[PDB]
Order: sequence, then C-alpha cells, then structure tokens
Amino acid sequence: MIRVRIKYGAVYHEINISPQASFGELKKMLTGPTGIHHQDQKLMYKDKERDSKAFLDVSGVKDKSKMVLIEDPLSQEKRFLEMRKIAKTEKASKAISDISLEVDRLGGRVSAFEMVTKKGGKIAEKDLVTVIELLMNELIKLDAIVAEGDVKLQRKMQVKRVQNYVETLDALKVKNS
Amino acid sequence: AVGIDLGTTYSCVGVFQHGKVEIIANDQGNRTTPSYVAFTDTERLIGDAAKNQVAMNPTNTVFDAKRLIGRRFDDAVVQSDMKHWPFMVVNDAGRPKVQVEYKGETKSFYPEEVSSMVLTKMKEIAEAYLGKTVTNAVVTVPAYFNDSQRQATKDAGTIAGLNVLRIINEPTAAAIAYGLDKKVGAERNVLIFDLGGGTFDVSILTIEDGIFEVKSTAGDTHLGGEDFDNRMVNHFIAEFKRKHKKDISENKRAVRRLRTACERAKRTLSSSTQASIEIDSLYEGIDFYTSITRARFEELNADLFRGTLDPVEKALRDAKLDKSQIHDIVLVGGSTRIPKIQKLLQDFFNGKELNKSINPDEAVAYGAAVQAAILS
Repeated sequence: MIRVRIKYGAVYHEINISPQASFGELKKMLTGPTGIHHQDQKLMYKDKERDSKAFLDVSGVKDKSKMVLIEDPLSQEKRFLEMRKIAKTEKASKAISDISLEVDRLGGRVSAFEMVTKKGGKIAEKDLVTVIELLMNELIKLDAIVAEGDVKLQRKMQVKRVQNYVETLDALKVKNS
Repeated sequence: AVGIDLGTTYSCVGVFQHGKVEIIANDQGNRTTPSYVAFTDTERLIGDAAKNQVAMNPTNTVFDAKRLIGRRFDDAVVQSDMKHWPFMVVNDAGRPKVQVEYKGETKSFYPEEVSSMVLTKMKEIAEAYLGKTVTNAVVTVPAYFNDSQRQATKDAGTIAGLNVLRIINEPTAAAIAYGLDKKVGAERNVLIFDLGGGTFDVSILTIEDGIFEVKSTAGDTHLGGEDFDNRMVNHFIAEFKRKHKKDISENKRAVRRLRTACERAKRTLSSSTQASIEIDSLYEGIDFYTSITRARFEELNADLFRGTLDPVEKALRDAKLDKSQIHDIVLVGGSTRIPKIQKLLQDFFNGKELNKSINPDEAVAYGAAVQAAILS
C-alpha cells in the first residue's frame, strides 16, 4: 500500500491505497471524504488528467505522490463523448477484421489456384477474373473505412494482403494466355 | 395505388397512405433503386444486385434504357451513346434493342421491356411493404417526352402488371409534391431545376386553378454529378503527378479507387467545407493521403456550375418570361445538394427562397404518389 495526497480546494486528503489500483478505485475511495461521486471526479497528476482506466504504478504514482481533484458537474457529457470515440474506433477495427476474414477465404482460393497449376492442372481464365474482382470489392470496402493509428495500420495491412493476392492472380492469367 | 419515378439511373416508389405519402425502402433499406437489369448464365438480376456485380459482368448489365425509349436506331444521339455503353444495341427494323448473353444464348430486349423489369421491381418493393399486391400506378417521364415515348413507358407499366392510371411529367410531379397547385388564386409560373441522374432538366410550368401546362423545357441530357466527380478525379491525377512524378491514369484499378473516393468526398463537401482522402498503396505502393476544400471543388467545376444557368435563361426566354415572373422555384435531383449550385440559382433569382425541403431524390415519386391517390 501507498499514501497518495489529493488536494481539493485548500484541503488535502490522504488516501492509503495499493499501487496496483486504477485511478477509478482511487476516485471511489475519494467519494467518502470529499462527497464527490467518482464519475464526477477529474483527477490531475503531474499536470495531466488521469483516465480512470489507467493504473497508479504504471503511471509513475509513488508513495507521497501529489494530485489535484476537480469536480466536473458536466462529466456525463464527457463520458458520452469518450464512449462515442471508443465505439467508433471499435466499429472501424471490427469492419476491417470482417474484411480480413473475407480476404482469408479469397486468398484460400488463390492459393488453391496456385497449387492446382503447380500440380499440372489448369484454371479457367474466368475463375481467375472473378476472384480478382471479388478481391477488388474487398479493397473498395477497405478504402471506405476512416481510420487512424493502429486501426489504420490494420487497414493498410489488409490492403497489402489484397494487392499481393491480385498480383498473383495477374501472374497466373499471364501464364495461361 | 403507387407513384413511381422511373429514373434514368435510379427509380423510386411512393405510396399515399393515411393521408400522407410514404417513400418505400427496398430490401437493402434503400429508398431508391438502381434502374439496372443484369443477365447472367444462371439468372436475371434487377436493382442493387444488378448494379453491384457490374464490374463483374459489364457487357451483360443493362442500364440507361430510358435514353433509348422511343428512339430510332438511326438517331445521332443513340449511335453516339452506343460507343460509351458496354452492352450492345442492335437494330430491329429501325428500332433499338439492347443485346446481351443470357443463360448462354444471345437475347435482345426493347428499351421498354427493360423498363418493365425495373417497374416490376419497384412494384414488388411496394407490395413487399404493404403485404398486399399492387395493381394501379402513376408513372412519371420527362416533360419533353413525345406521345411515342409516353406510350412506350405506359406499355412498360402494363407488361409489369400495372394499370397506369396516368403518365405525368416529372417537373409537374415535383410541383405537386410541394403543393404549388394548391397555392390558390392567380396563375403561377414555376421553374423546376432538376439536376440529377446523369441529366439536367429545367422546366417551366404555369399552374392555373390547379391545371398544369408546360411552357418550356431546356437543359443538358449528358450533364450530371459524374461530370463533377471527373473534374475532381483529374485534379487528383494531376496532384499525384506533381507529387510523385507518376501518371496513374492508365491503371484502371487505381482510377476506380480514386474515382470512388472522389464520389465520397463530393458528398462530404455538400455538408462540410473540407474532405479528407486516403487511399493506401494507390500506385506502385504509394499511399495517397490528401484532402480538398469545398472552395477548391467549386473552382474545379466553376464553368460547369455557372453553365447550369444557361438552360435556365433559355427556358425563361422560350416561355416569354423574365426571371421576375417566376412565382415558384423547385430544386430536384441529387446534385442540387451542392451548396454552390443552390447559391448560383438563388442569386440568379435575386435572393428568392427555393423550394428544396423535400429530399431531392424523392420529390418526384412523392408527387407521383399524391397524384396516384387522387386518381384512385
């Protein structure tokens, strides 16, 4: 356990808490001596607002660390705004995952096309064409997804998967004409 | 009874129930349905399913049938249009027919037969919604259609199992949607500015005690939103060349992607002042992360936009009317959502407020449906 000293107005409250706790638990422990509901607490540590989800020890918090508490009567507005971003980031990421699974399946057909050829067989130009366009459709779906950070990295890697499978299909088509 | 906007690229169906019009969404939840019929070796698709597999099966996916209805194979415009459509058009004793491969065989269809298929679908969309069969309809056509074109459109309805109560003009349908005929008193001059579905039509009507008369039509049969997308596409092709010394214009896959992204950006610019464009690995592994302001979009289209006032002027003159004698201005068609279009038109009418609150893709079917209810 550790001693964290939270200033609220001119009053300082000392809270004994385990360094593995989240900032959310710290807020909950503060409701008692301050009267402020945890959802309404803005906690400042080293001039930085701390997300309830973040953990004390990871965050640098040590014994005798100093924080500031500020009440926010408009917290709900802020919670819904944050949930909205979280929900949007998730939707885009899941949209790319779904496409990724469709790309797996189309790639399954490209690989089977390669094997067939290697093994002396022949694949109809029409079937190669179809899979190329099915792949282009997945590419177009990918371009429709607004993304940044890790989700954009995800989008770009699926685009690269698609472009590789198509390059292969193109090579097959040339080989057979 | 239902009203159907049988449009050149999309169609829309409405039904007047409980003292109100409802515009009916199809199976995918869309309130408009592509006027597309596609033929495969196994089946025949209509609507969204047809438009969706177009890149897949381009020479057997028919669209733009409305541009052939009532025409002669000989018509310069037909022979000219044929060089652009991927499907075939053949001559049947002077009459045009689209020609495709269906279940292995070569088949040909009159423009109206293709339209009857679109109508059947619009019918079925409504029936699906009502849980009851639909027998009677009003179907719309452009004001400049002749009796031959009107009749063919009617026959299309008939083949689709519809009793066509009446064929009415699209601009008239739109004026009806806005209740202009119920603005009682002295005759009213109405200008309908319809920019959408790959065509641009300006119509002037006079309404007198609820009787409609077409005073003049003007416009451009080959101006629509694709022209605006093209200016954006070419702009960005240029940008890529100024940034990477590469010309993507020959790579069809890259152009398709940029075109599609440009279509999205255009719509975004109708409600925002800037749009962001991102295409990963567009060309030779080169990402394209850029953007465009509404202002730059307007500039690229400055001539096209301004030029929409030319048919407005021609239509006025031919009606023997000065701008100042127009009592009602109506905006219809998807492309009238472009702010710069709306501004150019209002300004040209010295500030007068435009009728535009009704979804521009729907106003026509809305008017058609009102009329259908009156006629039934």
